[PDB]
Amino acid sequence: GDQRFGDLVFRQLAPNVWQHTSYLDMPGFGAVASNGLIVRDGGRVLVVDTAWTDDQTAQILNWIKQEINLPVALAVVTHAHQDKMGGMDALHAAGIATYANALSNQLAPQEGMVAAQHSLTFAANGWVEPATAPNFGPLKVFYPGPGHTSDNITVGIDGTDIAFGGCLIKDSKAKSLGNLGDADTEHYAASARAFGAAFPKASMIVMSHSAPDSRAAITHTARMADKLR
Ligand SMILES: C[C@H](CSSC[C@@H](C)C(=O)N1CCc2ccccc2[C@@H]1C(=O)O)C(=O)N1CCc2ccccc2[C@H]1C(=O)O
Ligand SMILES: [O-]
Ligand SMILES: [Zn+2]
Ligand SMILES: [Zn+2]
Repeated sequence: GDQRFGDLVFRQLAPNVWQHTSYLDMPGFGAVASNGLIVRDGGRVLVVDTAWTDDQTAQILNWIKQEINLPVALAVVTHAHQDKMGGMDALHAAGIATYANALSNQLAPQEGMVAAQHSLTFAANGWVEPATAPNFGPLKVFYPGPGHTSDNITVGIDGTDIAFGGCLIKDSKAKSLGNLGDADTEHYAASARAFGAAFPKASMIVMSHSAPDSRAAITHTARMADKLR
């Protein structure tokens, strides 16, 4: 089940895959959970998303050292907001190579984030340009179009039934999407559907602010995003 490690929660999702969860008390919004992923690829570990803070992200690295005890070869972060990139400095202090969408790196300063060290770029069809994502192992990175933000990216894990939608995807019982100022209202619905089509066989949809869900999370997020266009 859930594994409490200090103020963080870790949950094994598949043999080589764990979800990390961290919390931030946001005035006016309560204590908000954010989820990312940890993947073991042979003798190395790959991280998807930081925690909200540097201190929490250092604790993720501490958990990895205790439960896996292999080097963290790289981290990929899925857009320039605090839940996904708030802990970049902790990754850099630990010597970990970091990757984000070029657009996330461009937006990072004005969003109050530290940029990743390397920039991913994407083909017109959304798949990462392979030269920009060297040694990514099973991580299959896809840009579905603007939605939750202009720069949001998504990640499939080869050899598993898991795809990670980040903050683009909400769960199948979610009530709304909100009126968030960074969202692309014109394109959000198509981007959600493009994520589902990019990972057509993934049956476990992992996301930033809900527990893992079936593919109904995609249909429901899209079906909900329709009523904004
Ligand atoms: C200063 C703080 C940073 S929070 S990360 C960027 C947010 C704008 C955002 O996109 N959120 C926030 C968290 C969240 C919680 C539940 C559903 C959806 C979200 C969404 C996301 O990551 O998908 C900040 O900007 N805010 C604080 C908290 C918060 C909570 C919920 C909605 C908006 C916000 C945001 C604010 O509008 O002040
Ligand atoms: O976010
Ligand atoms: Zn966001
Ligand atoms: Zn989020």
